[PDB]
Amino acid sequence: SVKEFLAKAKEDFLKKWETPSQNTAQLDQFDRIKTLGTGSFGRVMLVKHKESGNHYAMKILDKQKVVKLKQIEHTLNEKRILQAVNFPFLVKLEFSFKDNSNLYMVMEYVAGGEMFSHLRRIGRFSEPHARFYAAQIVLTFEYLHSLDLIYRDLKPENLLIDQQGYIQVTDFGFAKRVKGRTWTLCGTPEYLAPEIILSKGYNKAVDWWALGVLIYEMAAGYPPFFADQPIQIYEKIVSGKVRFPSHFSSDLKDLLRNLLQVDLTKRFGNLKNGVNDIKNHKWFATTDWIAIYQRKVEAPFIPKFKGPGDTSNFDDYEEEEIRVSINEKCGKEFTEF
Amino acid sequence: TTYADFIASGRTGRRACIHD
Ligand SMILES: Nc1ncnc2c1ncn2[C@@H]1O[C@H](COP(=O)(O)OP(=O)(O)OP(=O)(O)O)[C@@H](O)[C@H]1O
Ligand SMILES: [Ca+2]
Ligand SMILES: [Ca+2]
Repeated sequence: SVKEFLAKAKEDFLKKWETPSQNTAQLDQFDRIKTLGTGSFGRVMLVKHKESGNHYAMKILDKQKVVKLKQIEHTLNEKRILQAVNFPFLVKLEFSFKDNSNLYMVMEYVAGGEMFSHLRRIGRFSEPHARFYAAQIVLTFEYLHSLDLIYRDLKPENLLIDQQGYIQVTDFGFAKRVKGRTWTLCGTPEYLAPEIILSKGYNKAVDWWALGVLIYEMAAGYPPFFADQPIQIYEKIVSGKVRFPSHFSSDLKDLLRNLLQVDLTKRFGNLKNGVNDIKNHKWFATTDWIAIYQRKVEAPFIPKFKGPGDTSNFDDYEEEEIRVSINEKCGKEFTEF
Repeated sequence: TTYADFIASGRTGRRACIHD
């Protein structure tokens, strides 16, 4: 029973939320091999942990760049939340630590690469294929939401595929523990809920909209609202008019009309039955929700992998040496990290 | 087609966020 499950999951989370993990490794414990992806204030690298021999993904954040992009609280959020959560489709934070110059989050290496690359490469996913992924996101949002957590950055570029073909959600850069409404203008333009765009103050229903954009993009191969510049994206989103590819099933279209619903009183995930309206929708009728949580469902696609340190599922990136100053930067700001 | 318009667009690569 979800209720009993979710209640012990909250008890677990709160213990760690209240007394966060800190300083559980150090930089010279790892050999840095290759950049797996880059980001706003740093990069993620494949690394090898010397004593164990295990590969990990090391997310390296330049403190100074974090401050310059005014992302201090969001970063503390990111780390405080990732060390406390635990769910089959959430990436595992194995270590965290900081030095004079950087913040480090060392995670399990998800060697499948981004959903993004396979989506663009294959073009689009079949509805069974997209439905397998969407179900994992639905369960993950149920989990997170039940902890008063809002994710706010759903998109293929943040969903990693593991060796069994299951999803691992990463980047909690915008995740927040909040009861009731919040106001930060953040996310990716194609995925923004209209209430974010119109600066109203919003709640976790923005994640259910984002799911709608995700399922569309997965099934269509392009997002429901696109343009060359975000302002035009924003007008389209605010319209709420949505057109669907001719191949979409009636079931899919119905679900998407209820997720990409500009009216919060109507948007699926936010009504009285909450997530069960989504779990019980016709599009999901063939979904075995328990078998998915227990990862018993055969995945539709299984990434090619060779050796635990293989990065062939990732784009190549320009490399830059990791500099650590002799002077501590932003020590007080990041004390709790 | 919508496909061709998307693929010819400037937003088919990895998308960057927005924030404060
Ligand atoms: N655990 C991991 N395993 C393998 N690859 C990873 C992992 N975490 C992140 N990556 C790779 O690094 C990329 C960037 O990671 P992330 O999204 O956390 O970056 P960021 O610093 O938050 O930048 P931005 O917010 O601008 O995307 C991911 O999209 C993925 O390609
Ligand atoms: Ca990201
Ligand atoms: Ca981020």
